[PDB]
Amino acid sequence: QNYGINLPITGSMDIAYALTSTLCLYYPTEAATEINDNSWKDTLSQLFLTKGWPTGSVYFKEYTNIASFSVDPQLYCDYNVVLMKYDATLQLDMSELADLILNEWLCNPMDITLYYYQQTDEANKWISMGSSCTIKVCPLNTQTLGIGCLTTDATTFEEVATAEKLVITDVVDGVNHKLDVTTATCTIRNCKKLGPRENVAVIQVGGSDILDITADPTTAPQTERMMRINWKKWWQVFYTVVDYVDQIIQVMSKRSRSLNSAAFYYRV
Amino acid sequence: KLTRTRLDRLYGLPAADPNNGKEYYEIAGRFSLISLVPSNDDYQTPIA
Repeated sequence: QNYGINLPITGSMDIAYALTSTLCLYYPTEAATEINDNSWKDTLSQLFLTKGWPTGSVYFKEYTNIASFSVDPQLYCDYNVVLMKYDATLQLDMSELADLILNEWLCNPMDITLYYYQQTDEANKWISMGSSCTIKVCPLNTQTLGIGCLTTDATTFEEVATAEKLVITDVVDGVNHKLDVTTATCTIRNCKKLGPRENVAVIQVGGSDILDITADPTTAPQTERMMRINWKKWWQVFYTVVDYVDQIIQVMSKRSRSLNSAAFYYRV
Repeated sequence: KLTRTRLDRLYGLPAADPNNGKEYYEIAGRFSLISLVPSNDDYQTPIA
């Protein structure tokens, strides 16, 4: 059929109109250490079979730490549900991780040794991922000179990060910025927020919900894909998740970029 | 020890022959010099 052309879709209201999934979970290792058991995966598979989803296709992966999970996440699955531990000292980590895994980012590489950079839209954000990222930036006015920092040097820059595992940064629109980062270990990419991603939902296993998904301070909405429950034992959390699997499947859906028909729209 | 003298078991190098077959007493080592150097910065220069 015709692909890549947006066309009108006919419809009606007088015509009477009104599984094979692949589940995946990401959880931190402290849960596995606390449960004191290693055969629990068979129990989870059997319980998922009881609800109705087939076994064998369900995969489980562990991450050593939230920082370890932060650097270069891997998401190849059909319904991603991730359990992220809450803390009162690491709010930015959870915020940036959920923001990165909740929206699609079309990115291009950044060479900060032979170029300058500037923004042109409200979806322009700078994402740095690596083992030791310390972004150093000095703003340049329209005359291509430093304000509050000399272009000749680099130590006098106004930093925005320091050895952060991952850092999302935004800069003032309409001006140039000279950058100097140790590229030998960390990479910086220029990404634009194309649109929402429903393939990944995050459950905040903890207390006070603090997640924000928008770069503008004016609006900090609470999306429906963001779940949050209390916890003392991980088995209770797993039981609650498996009991309400139907609600989680209904609120989520298949990825809006791998429908086998949405080709040449930045995916497939 | 000084021969034909009234004192023996002298301590310290004599002022007559302090070398005794050596020209340079080479001493190799590492030096750290934390100083107050007179230099403002890469500043104090026309911006253009």
